Amino acid sequence: MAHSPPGHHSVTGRPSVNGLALAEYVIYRGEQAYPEYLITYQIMRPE
Amino acid sequence: GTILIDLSPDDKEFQSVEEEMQSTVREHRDGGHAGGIFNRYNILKIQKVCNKKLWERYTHRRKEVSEENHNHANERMLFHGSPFVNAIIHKGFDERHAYIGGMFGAGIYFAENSSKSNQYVYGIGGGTGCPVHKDRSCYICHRQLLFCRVTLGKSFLQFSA
Ligand SMILES: O=c1cc(-c2ccc(-c3nnn[nH]3)cc2)oc2ccccc12
Ligand SMILES: [Zn+2]
Repeated sequence: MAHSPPGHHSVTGRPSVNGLALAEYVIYRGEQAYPEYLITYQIMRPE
Repeated sequence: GTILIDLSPDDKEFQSVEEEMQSTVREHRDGGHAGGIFNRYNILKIQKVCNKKLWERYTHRRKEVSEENHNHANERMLFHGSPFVNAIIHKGFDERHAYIGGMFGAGIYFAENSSKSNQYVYGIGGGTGCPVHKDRSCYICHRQLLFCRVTLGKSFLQFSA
């Protein structure tokens, strides 16, 4: 795993082209996330 | 150490998680290549993930981050899609779950858009799709995502395409 940029705990990827996209985020230590819900699903064929 | 507790569809907690999942679907620039073609999901099950050791590890680190950032953990709830979802719920996130080739470096990646994480359930780029039909847009096979509590602390803002 890489290191966080110095003085930061994560990176935020702010989309600057696709106006409909929300943010993506990167952490560099496993201890900074807890997997709280497991969701089981299918994608649905559009009609 | 991990136990999984099923939520009832009647429970407000099931409903709030479902709503976050459905309401954050978007269209993707690959036309559905990685994650398939869809506007919404059929949610089959939502389970709460309970592991005391992994929780205490998370809250320990959260307090350290908070103390380094004016008592602000900057905690978010975000999606993670991965072929390693079973390992993650039993042993926690670590370096094995990093996206070595990700655009912001080798770290663990999370999305606000559920449909973004959906693109990684069968691997990077959607891999070869579902194990049974080798279809990235399979409408039959059961998929799994995680909805995770993530401490961001002071986050480096990267503007990007
Ligand atoms: O949910 C995500 C999972 C992952 C991800 C990436 C690589 C892997 C991986 N590494 N090797 N196989 N799969 C697993 C999950 O990447 C993302 C990138 C952007 C936004 C969200 C995600
Ligand atoms: Zn399938």
